[PDB]
Amino acid sequence: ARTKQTARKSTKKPHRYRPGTVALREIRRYQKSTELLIRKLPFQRLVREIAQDFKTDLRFQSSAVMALQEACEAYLVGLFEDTNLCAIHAKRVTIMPKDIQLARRIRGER
Amino acid sequence: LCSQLDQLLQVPERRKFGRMKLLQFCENHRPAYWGTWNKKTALIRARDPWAQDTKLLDYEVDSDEEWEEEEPGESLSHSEGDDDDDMGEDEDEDDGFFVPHGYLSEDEGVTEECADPENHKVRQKLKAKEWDEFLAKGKRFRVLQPVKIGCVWAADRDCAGDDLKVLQQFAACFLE
Amino acid sequence: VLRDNIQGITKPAIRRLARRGGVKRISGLIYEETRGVLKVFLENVIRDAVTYTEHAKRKTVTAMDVVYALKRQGRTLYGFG
Amino acid sequence: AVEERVINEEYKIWKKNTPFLYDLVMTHALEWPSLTAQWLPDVTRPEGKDFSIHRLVLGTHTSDEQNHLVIASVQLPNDDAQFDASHYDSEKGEFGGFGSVSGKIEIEIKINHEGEVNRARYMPQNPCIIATKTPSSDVLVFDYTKHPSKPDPSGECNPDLRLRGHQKEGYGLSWNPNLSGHLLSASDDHTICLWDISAVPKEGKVVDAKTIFTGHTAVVEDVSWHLLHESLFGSVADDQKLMIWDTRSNNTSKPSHSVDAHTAEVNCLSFNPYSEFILATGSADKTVALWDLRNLKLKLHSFESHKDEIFQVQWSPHNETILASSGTDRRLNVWDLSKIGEEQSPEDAEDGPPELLFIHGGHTAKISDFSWNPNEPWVICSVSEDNIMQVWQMAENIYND
Amino acid sequence: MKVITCEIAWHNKEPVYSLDFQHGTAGRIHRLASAGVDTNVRIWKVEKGPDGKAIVEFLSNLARHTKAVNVVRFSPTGEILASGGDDAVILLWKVNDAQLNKENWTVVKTLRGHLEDVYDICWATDGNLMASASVDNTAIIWDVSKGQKISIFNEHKSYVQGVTWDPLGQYVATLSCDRVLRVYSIQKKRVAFNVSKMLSARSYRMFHDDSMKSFFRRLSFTPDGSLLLTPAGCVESGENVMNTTYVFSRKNLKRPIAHLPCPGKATLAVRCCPVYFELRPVVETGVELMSLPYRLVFAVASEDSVLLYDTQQSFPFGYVSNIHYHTLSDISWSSDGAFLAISSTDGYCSFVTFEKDELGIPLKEKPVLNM
Repeated sequence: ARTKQTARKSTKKPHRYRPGTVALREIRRYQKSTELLIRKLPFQRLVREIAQDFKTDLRFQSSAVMALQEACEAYLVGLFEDTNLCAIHAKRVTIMPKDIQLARRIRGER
Repeated sequence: LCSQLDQLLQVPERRKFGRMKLLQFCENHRPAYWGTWNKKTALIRARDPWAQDTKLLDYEVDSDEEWEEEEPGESLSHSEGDDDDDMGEDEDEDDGFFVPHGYLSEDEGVTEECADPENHKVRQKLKAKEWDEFLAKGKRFRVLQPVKIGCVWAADRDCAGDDLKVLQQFAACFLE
Repeated sequence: VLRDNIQGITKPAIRRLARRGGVKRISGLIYEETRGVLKVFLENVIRDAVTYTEHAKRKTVTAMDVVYALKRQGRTLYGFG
Repeated sequence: AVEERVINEEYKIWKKNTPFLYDLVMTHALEWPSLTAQWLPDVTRPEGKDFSIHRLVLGTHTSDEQNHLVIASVQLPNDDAQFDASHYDSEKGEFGGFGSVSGKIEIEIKINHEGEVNRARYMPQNPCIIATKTPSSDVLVFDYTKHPSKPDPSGECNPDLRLRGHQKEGYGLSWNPNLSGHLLSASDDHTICLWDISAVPKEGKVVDAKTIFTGHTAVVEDVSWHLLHESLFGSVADDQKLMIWDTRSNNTSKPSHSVDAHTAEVNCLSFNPYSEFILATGSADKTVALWDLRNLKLKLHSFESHKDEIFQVQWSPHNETILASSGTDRRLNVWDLSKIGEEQSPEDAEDGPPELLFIHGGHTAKISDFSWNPNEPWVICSVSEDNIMQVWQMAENIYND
Repeated sequence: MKVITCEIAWHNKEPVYSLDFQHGTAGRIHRLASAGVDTNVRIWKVEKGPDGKAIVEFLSNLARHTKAVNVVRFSPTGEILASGGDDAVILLWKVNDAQLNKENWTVVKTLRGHLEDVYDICWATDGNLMASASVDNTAIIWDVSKGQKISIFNEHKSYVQGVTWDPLGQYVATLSCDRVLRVYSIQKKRVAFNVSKMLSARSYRMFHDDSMKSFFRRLSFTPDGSLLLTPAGCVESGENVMNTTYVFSRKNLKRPIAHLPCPGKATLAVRCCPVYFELRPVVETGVELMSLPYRLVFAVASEDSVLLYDTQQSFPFGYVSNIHYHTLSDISWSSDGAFLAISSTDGYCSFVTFEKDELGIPLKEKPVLNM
């Protein structure tokens, strides 16, 4: 029939949208994700420790904890995408702590 | 059909640049490219894709210069990392991070001119609203259709009854 | 006892953030920097929320204080008014 | 050495010239090469996302390792996302931007299979049942919904159904789109096996040979049911013979129609997804022949563009007049029937006849098997011998002008 | 009347908080101002096109504010613009006679006195007085002409999210987040009225507590000066509570004249259109909220919805809903009354367009106000 053969092993920084012609209507961010994606107990313990460091005799809320969550993933994914674009602009694929610092400097927080 | 067969057998504008293109390769350390191409060349044809293209683009490798990793990249492509998870037991009795304990602490620390049965009813209503929201987290994506009611007035009598009842539901309640 | 939760944030959480954030390759020591950045952001947000709660003559920090603190920081929160 | 070097240079030239010619390229390196590859009709388009998910069925080829039939998920850009204004680069002057968002290919389910997977085709009205050929005599039937997704630690395979009727291996397997449970298989044993699994008991495992054909005097290379007729099928065999059989015939040795195909052996065939009288066959004489069912004596057309034997020929589910064919020349050729008998200048004629429309040469070795995407247009998944699976799509300005 | 949801880049998809129109200019052309989180105050141009659609055209950009701006109201004359940012300072701009800016808007006045976010700003009947509210738990009154702080009210206990001036000029309405509504005199400069709890005789607090999921509690006097409308009201008919907007008359500010229930979504803003109208022919009953020789139209912006009420009828004549995903922020009326600018915190606004004569015949002469 057909001859066979042996296989081988195989091993600009702020992008503000111009006042006109920007018709983006991304619906997803318009609603909460309900995707915690981070374990609740260590975040809760960390927030408790920060609150204790600030002062005492205070309590938080479960809805407040979820709001802290949502803000955390939002800010962190924004920073990660910023570092990604910085790395592509820097002709690299692996993110480095210097990229984190440069992205934070772009955001102005640093 | 079968019978007949048997019988017979026997910035610029997007619209000016065209659709965007994707070019992803496994062997290339260069990242996947997602962009639109609009260069017009008469030598790069489907008949002879291997024809040389002078004055269009140099025939040199770019993945090596674009990405020479040689670093501990941790190998996060796939096959490891997503499934890994950790679980434990937390303590929430001292600094109560719970809705009932939160409302209890708010009432104890801060005292206002509110009746105790009123506070209990408010707490129960808040708990019911939280439970309703928790049940409603399953809606996920939901597009919105605009709802508009025209300028209906009591002078006109031929207007739609359904809109009249909907706005009647929003009537005015006077107080003596 | 209650002073050793700095490493509480799990590496799987960091790599899931990386996956959702669109980055494909991660270095072997960026975890500490990511945890520090998250801790700094959390400290700033909690400090602003506590300032708002104190000036609200209240004790328990609610979601409204958190959202107001985020607005002070410069970021908006969706799904929480 | 020299052949490897020239192949690498040709591949580099193709890599440089791909942006001008292609619109959607997804090159992936499989764990092991696949002798077959076919898409599934089901498509996933989750809400709130800008990408789509498709399913592929492939095999593996290992000399001394457990072969796994693989069902994989491929991520493709959304149709709406194809027109988005992201950024602008002053150097290239295009709305490019490398970024990081793109599709990716994941292996979902792996099922142990005794020996190499010669050919794997799903049965059209239920993707659950998948039929595979073996180097042994039997033909295996799996169901990924009735089998653990990850391969079991036990080395021996656990097929859902084992079918007997052949005496050694083969390379042609086909399903019947109009009747449930009908399967056609070919093997070197000079016989074609027709089986019906619709009457198989729930706990039954072994399936007997319903019908055996022995008209051919040589290796029955391929068989396939008609896409419209319910009892007519075709076969091509290395005796250079094309054979039209009707299951309603009372004789399994006397054919309904027997024709000589070419001066060289033939490999495969494929019928139109829309038409019902035109059939395409590939031979070893560097020709692909179209035959009309009205008259089988004279060839409808003899396309000639390859330099050696041509192995796999498939039609386009989206367009009636588009054919695709691959051989050992490492080129997948896309051919149009709307340019038949059209005058051309020699400058467009040195490369080949106007019958051809497109050539794909991004495969280092022989194209093992290719398949069209039944949902997206012009998307073709082709698997070659060096475990290279390319999900390619040519430019929108070459077929639409 | 038709609703157009704007798919235009208002504030580069950052939340939009407050808008106002040019009351001074009576022409068809309208100059709109919008405030957002991106520390930019954007002035746009809006006018009906040939098909009557409400389209917005960029006019000017403002970027002096270091932090987010939350409230923006124009003066009755319209020549001076108020901007309240998150840096505890309020700016007063004026027109001056630039690649993306068609005209320039220079800083004229810079008034301080706060320490935290400023949430509401209202002008007087003549524009010489300034009323504002901030997170600092004080209602603040300024002299616009002199540009100096003149009055501080610190009797509030929680956030104050809305202040307004009496067009007659004898009252100032403020509402803290502590479920308390206060009315202040001008000459007395003290708490003239303080209503928080209503008895029906069990008594209950009538406004929402800190737990509501809306930023602002904007309330405004009717330009006539005889109607006080307060959103974010709670009515306890039985064991439950329902969202409503309270309406008060000048006779008694303690007991509300009526309430308009809006169950489900929570009311947050009220704005009364500055154009008057004649009496629509209706049966002589108690349906009308108030009985006056001339009627007028106002709107209530709830957590999600917008309800357009008139003076002579009970139920709202206009109803807009399901147009923005996330909570509303503010509403504003045009000088001619043909435009309704509705802004939510999601990132884009909407325009409700009224054709001529649809809302009634404006008065040939506008009745005077007994100052």
